[PDB]
Amino acid sequence: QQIDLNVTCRYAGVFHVEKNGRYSISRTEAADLCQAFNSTLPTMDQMKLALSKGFETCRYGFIEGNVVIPRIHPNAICAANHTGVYILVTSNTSHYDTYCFNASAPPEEDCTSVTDLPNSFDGPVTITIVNRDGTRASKKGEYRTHQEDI
Ligand SMILES: CCN1CCc2c(N)cccc2C1
Repeated sequence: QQIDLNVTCRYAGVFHVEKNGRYSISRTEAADLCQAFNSTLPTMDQMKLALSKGFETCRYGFIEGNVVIPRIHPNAICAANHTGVYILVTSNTSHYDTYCFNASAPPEEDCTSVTDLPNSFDGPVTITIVNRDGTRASKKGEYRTHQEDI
């Protein structure tokens, strides 16, 4: 009963979250997960400002409307040498990572550690926030509000 949530630096309030280091989040769960961080799924605009603040990943994730990978440096194995916000057009499958957006975040680069999931509710799961620099916060809770995701 244990979930790792892997989080990135927030850029203009937009961060990256992987569940258990693999693509295993539905669109419904993307909403619930972000809402546990007191966040909403980003709009394209919020993501485009996130990107200009110096944000990139090598992983597909949900935003408001699409599944995307933000890209600064052209790389062959990430979104296929594309730069800017790369939109996934064709895919058989539903589960990816997610992006979230906290409006309370600093306006640019925020590479401080995330030490809480301030709005998770009561549950039996161990939920471990896992940071890029390795630091951890664990709490017993739940965030999934749709049974089809549990
Ligand atoms: C699998 C690549 N991801 C990269 C993202 C990430 C983060 N953000 C935090 C901890 C581990 C990881 C690993």
